Amino acid sequence: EKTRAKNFLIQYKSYNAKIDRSNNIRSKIERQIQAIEEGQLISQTGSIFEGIRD
Amino acid sequence: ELKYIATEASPAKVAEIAEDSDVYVSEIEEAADILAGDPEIDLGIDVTDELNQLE
Repeated sequence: EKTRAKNFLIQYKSYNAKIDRSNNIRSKIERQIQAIEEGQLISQTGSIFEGIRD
Repeated sequence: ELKYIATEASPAKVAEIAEDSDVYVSEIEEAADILAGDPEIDLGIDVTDELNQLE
């Protein structure tokens, strides 16, 4: 039933793109958490240097 | 009593209510086939040859 066979193959690789869609969205958000971790400490560093100045 | 049966088995009304049913029947059944219209999308968006290697 090679028609149906390649159709299962069509539906088979139909998921793989969707898994990759997830993985890249995960990686993108992990990177954007880190920018709030690193960014948040930089912000406070700026305020004590303001305390030194005044 | 034959008069009272013939008032309400009137062939003027038998033929009306029989024609009305048939129109609604073809209305509903064709409204089931457009309810299965999506095969035209499935057969279109996926045409993937590459799996002949996978075969």
